[PDB]
Amino acid sequence: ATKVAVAGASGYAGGEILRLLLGHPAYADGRLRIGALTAATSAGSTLGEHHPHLTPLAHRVVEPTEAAVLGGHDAVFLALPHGHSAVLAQQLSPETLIIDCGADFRLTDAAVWERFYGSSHAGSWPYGLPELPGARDQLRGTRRIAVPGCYPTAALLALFPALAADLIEPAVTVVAVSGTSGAGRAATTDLLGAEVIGSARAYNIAGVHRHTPEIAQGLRAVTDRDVSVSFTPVLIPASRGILATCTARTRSPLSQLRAAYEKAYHAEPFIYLMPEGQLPRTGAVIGSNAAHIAVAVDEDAQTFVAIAAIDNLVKGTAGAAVQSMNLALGWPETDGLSVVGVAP
Amino acid sequence: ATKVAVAGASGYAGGEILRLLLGHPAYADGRLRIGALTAATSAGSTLGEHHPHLTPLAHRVVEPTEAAVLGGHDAVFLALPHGHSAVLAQQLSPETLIIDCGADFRLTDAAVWERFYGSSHAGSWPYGLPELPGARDQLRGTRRIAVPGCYPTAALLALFPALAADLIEPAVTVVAVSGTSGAGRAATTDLLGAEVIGSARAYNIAGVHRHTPEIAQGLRAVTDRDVSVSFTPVLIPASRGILATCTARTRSPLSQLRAAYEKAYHAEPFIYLMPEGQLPRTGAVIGSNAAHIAVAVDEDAQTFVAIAAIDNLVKGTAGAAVQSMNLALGWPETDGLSVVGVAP
Amino acid sequence: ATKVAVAGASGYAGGEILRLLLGHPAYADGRLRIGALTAATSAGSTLGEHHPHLTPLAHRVVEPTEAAVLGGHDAVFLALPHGHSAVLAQQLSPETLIIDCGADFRLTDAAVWERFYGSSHAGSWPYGLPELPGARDQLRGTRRIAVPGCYPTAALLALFPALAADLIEPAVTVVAVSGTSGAGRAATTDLLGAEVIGSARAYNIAGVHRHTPEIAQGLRAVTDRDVSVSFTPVLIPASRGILATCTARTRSPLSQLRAAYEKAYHAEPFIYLMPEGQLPRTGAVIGSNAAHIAVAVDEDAQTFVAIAAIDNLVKGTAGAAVQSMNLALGWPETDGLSVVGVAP
Amino acid sequence: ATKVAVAGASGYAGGEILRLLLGHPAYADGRLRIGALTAATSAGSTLGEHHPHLTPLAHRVVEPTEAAVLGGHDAVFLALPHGHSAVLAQQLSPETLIIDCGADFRLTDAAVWERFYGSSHAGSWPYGLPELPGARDQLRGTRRIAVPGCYPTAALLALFPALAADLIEPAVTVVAVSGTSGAGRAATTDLLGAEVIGSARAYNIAGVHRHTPEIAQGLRAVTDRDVSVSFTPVLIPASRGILATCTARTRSPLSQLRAAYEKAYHAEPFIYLMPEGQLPRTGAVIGSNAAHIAVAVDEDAQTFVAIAAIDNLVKGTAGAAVQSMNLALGWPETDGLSVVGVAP
Repeated sequence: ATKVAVAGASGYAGGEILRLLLGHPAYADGRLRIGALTAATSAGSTLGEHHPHLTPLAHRVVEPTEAAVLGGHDAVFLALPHGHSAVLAQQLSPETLIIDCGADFRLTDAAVWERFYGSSHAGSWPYGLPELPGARDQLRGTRRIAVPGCYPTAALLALFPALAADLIEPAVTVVAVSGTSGAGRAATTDLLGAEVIGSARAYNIAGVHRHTPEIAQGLRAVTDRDVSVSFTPVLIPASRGILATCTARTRSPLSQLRAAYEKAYHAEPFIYLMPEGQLPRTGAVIGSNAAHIAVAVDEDAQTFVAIAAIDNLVKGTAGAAVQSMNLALGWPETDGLSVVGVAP
Repeated sequence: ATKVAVAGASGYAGGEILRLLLGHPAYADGRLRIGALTAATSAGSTLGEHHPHLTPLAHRVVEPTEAAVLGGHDAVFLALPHGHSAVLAQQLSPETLIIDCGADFRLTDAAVWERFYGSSHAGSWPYGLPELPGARDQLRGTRRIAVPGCYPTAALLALFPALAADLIEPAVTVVAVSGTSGAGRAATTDLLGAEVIGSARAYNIAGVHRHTPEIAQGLRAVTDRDVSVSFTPVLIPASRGILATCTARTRSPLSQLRAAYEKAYHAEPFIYLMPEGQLPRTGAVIGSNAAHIAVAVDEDAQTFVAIAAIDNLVKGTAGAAVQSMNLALGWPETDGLSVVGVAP
Repeated sequence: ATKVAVAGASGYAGGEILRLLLGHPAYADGRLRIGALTAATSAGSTLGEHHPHLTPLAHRVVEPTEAAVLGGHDAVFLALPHGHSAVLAQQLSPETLIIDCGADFRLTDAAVWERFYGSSHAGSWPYGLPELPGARDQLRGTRRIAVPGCYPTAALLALFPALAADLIEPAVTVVAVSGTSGAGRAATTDLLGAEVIGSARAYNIAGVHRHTPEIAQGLRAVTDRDVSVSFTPVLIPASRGILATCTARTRSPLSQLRAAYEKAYHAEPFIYLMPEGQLPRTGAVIGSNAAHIAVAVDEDAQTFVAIAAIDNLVKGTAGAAVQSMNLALGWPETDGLSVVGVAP
Repeated sequence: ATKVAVAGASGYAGGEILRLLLGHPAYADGRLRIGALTAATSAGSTLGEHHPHLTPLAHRVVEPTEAAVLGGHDAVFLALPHGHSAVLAQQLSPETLIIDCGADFRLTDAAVWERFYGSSHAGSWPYGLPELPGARDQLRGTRRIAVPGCYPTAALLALFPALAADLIEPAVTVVAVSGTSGAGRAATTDLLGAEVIGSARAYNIAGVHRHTPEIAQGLRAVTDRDVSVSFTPVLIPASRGILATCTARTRSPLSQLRAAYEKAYHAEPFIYLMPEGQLPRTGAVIGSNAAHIAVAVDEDAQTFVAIAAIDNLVKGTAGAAVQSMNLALGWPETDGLSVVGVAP
């Protein structure tokens, strides 16, 4: 069987990975085993003190996050979306399947990495967004997966079919609202319930957010032109969900743009192109690995508009990780991953 | 094979029954098939216009709620929690498994029914709360199920073990907070988002809420003493969840009360007795069919305190319906029903 | 002395006008008196049944919305943001100060009106956004006020200074999140608490939202260039608030753009330019008549970014109405209107 | 003029005190001056970095919380609801007006204090709940005010008129829901937005919550009998508000109970007894100093039911502090304190 460890098990991404593994058919039939669950602090505590929703695992004792603890597993999830896991990954075998939820292996330009993260570039691993052109090929049987950021997932699914078909200009604007679990479980005044409830705020604006070059990198991969990205994230009083509104100038008719999205996504199990007249809502995808997408043309403004809704913790993080895990191990890509949201 | 219809498919309960059926192992292996989906209005619309989270069924055309449309189905969910379905159930073929989410077949006292509902009592069907003493045996192979109300589910699970052991006085007090989906999908000013967000309110207080006699009935089934129930429901700004705080005067040691909960729930997969020092939270059970329960004694006030958390749409409605359906059809009781919540 | 009537008193805008009037210094000293409160339904009910927060007026009996009831008032608020009040305004005595919260008198182009609203253009009244160039002078002593829409208020405050200085291109993009009270108090499934809580959705996208031409009109007033507007509104799980993210292509230094904002807003008491390194939040302006604004430049994307936060019911509706009323009556513009939000 | 200092200015209670002082008529006419604003950490920061809603004070520099800094003021608010301010208060003159939002001077029984707080009893000051029998007398011209806890305020306003008239039994049950600002601004995993949003949980149950003896003390003051209190607090996804549901057995008719509440509250400016048929909602009192109260009798359960809604930060904390300040200084009790909530 495949023995899986989860480093960063007490955080939100780690808890969501474990929820999905508990429901995975390979866990049910014994082909997947949940092994070491580790954290940087609170080793010796039980998982129930961190994730009371995961009652089948409530008695598991959290262990320290160390290469020795993570060795001896066939697959290791590094469930630190805001952490830097290059040092730990360098201690693990190339034949161990490593799935990093953090950013350390996402970027392919060392100069861009140094500017936005202020450290030496660790390299790049196959990007865990199987729906991007060419990405599924790179993931099949890989032993290394860099899971995408949550905002780039929504923006790239909204924009890449139009840009790959050369139907929009390569200067794009993205304004995305997100629930607060995407900021992680570290306690901060600005993430307190009293602060977030009843309020919305943009943050890290005008190109300083580290997901900006990640969006640019994904879009540059489908075009020959210089790509520019205006990316604004907005925190809203929800625990989960990302609704990305993405725009770009266009000279193309809506019929041609719609056909490009139908062609890109008609056989993609997790991407749902809304019927004409319907628009995405994050409530409809919560708990699911689905992305709901709609496209339109603002004739007066000569502007293409694409809306994408995902669950930031599933298709934006842990669901992408499990989906890519399935591809890496040769299991059905959809195993353990529902398209049905938990609404209302 | 069992072909299932859902009447009132466009409401919250009907949408949640459909979510559970889509994830049910008998659906995946072909033994359970989803047939007619009906509503009293909007016949001719598609299901995706009502329940965008249910994308596998998005193209289904909603049909009128009529006996003729519901014929040819082995099981019919009357997913009208606030409706009166005695007239429609009388029109179906009597061999159908009829599962009523509403109240018409819950109560066993005709004078109590007439006082609270203003009509002639129709009778009673096996009560779909399998964990109550004697209930599971009435559900095995039944062709009739009366799904419990959502508040009585939480209150009865919280209180019945202590009362059955005669360890608390039979005058109980229940104050239960509920998310707003329990009030149904009918549009009213008082249920609008702007009104509910940022606000809490008790309603139908001092014994006028129709779940008061339902709680009393379930408790009277476990004791010979005269039972009284003070029940206050409180709407809070959440979409789902019920947290019931239940009290009664006691002079019994806490250890004896805990022993009663252990005897009732040690072999019940959907009831989780919290570890010492932990308390339930509705966010830990959302999406699951579980009830998380904790008990304590206030020695200064000589008061027993029981806290129960459920998802009002799962263990309080649709999950109870599906759990009881499994018993009716001879399928594993837990099929299609998870104990793991979708948190945060 | 000014006796004021409020037509549509039972809606959200009417309730907020009444809250501001009750706190207005002219109400406390006797110069402003609150007269008839009317609605199209529920005549004969009391105001407390509709607006329990307005306890000083709880005993007032709601009257029918009819010209005869509205006679004898020096000022009449037509507090119907989603209504068409041209017919009723024609029935009032022409010397009345008429303050329309709806759209009928906002637009200045008859062909644009007919395209977006499907009817004959009625004309235009002085636009109740005193901070726009030229607007305050049209409001002094007016007997007619067209209150701006809530989204245009935020977008115009965010963008007009940069465009007036010719420092950004005239093709602007606006993505604005809004709490649900902006959609009005009419009960619809899509506005129910269970639906809105935990969810975000864009709506009326790609130029079909009727505030698109209103934003374009306000911007065309400050430039000779051809203006285009891509406007996307997004409903989020809050009762109040609008956060507008506004963008346009620029090659101008940030210091010059900041100078334009300083020139426009240095003497405007309701406009707060954030200190360097701070960004607006809708929770900081709730209950106040203030707009908090920040600007920045994304040099990599050659994009200007302006963020504006307002309370949609105060500076976006009722506070704009009262601010303009003060100008109409010759009272201090700030009377009754606070710059301090109710946070958290 | 009266020079006022606020110790704990960067917390929620301190910010709310300052919001009320900014709107106080004595601040407008110069009779009240806002002096030193202090905090235990972050001295040297500006108030705008902690309370962006308080823009008139945004440039004030936070000073260290020291007796020397607080000396030289005529009145000092100790805005530490969860802190222990006896050591600081002992350094200030008996003629300085000290208003303590914390608990150190609330209790009149040293043995009860030691059991619940684990420290030596500091003494007792006049209790800042002017509506309690005899309390207004004690506050007039005092130089010392112990502001009540937020939950006791709601419970005592709900229960004292019935108990003082000997119309209910002295064993009471209180289940109160509260928004998260009552837990204070200290960053904690369990107070994170992602945790609190979409969830409810009881905490500190079965008599361990320190407000239990505070409720008992207030009730014992109006009766000759042994009082017992079962108090359960429940955290809900709101930033503000307390809805207390309070029950007790009774032999009295509703007409007699209603008359007792009409007599107690008919001349109380901040206490609104709901008209028959209406029930309190916390949304209707947010931002106001009002309490909305309803009473009823559950005939079948022989139980009196009282519901009270307050804003936990205003009538539950800072509004009580300002109301008591007015009484201490001989100013109109209602100065600076609205009864009109900010709804929706």
